[PDB]
Amino acid sequence: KAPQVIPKEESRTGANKYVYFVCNVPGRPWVRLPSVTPAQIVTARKIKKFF
Amino acid sequence: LGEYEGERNEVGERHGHGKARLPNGDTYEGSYEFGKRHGQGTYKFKNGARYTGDYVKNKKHGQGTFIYPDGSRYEGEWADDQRHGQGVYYYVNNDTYTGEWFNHQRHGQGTYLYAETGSKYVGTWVHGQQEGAAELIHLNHRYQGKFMNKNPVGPGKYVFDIGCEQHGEYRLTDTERGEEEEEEE
Repeated sequence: KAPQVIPKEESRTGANKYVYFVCNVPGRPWVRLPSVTPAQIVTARKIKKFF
Repeated sequence: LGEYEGERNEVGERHGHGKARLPNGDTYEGSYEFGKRHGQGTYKFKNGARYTGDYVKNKKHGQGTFIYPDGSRYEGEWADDQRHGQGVYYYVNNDTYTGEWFNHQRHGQGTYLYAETGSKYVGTWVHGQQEGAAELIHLNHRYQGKFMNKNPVGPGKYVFDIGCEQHGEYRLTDTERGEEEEEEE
């Protein structure tokens, strides 16, 4: 009896309105950050971990 | 009116082995004492549930397996009073309990696997709810405290696979208050 997975919102009217590029030191190539899934927000909000 | 097979006395006391159908519609297999059942056998319910076991005195007994109507399953030892000891149960949502048993409820030392997360509980049980002298096992966390109905309580501590040990106080039902002790291992 697995739970119903909530689908991601690839549309620009959701959490993925803005693409995000992450770089570690300037000059290094920019890393295309992935998109949001609601599973990746909740229960991911409950965890709290250093980068 | 049911029907039966296997050897029997002239009176009608079965003492052989074979299949059988009961008056209330369900079928089974097994051996026979003179007017009673024993042996490995297999039971089949109308609802699809099944039981294999010792069947001592026509009662749920011995090492065996029971498949319940809801898809959940058991393997382990049974006795006349739904007793006891080592066994394993698998739940409808792939979670698994492995440990001691008593009167069909979880009792004593045992392990419960949270298959959705992969974490495990390991501790004492009574009548199904949780108790202290227990240990949750997460991917990197270990508590190592006390429990009450369902939630942790009391002067427990969180142990980590880094070389640290954090003490705590679950003063409220689901909130921890921490102490200054962060000692190694």
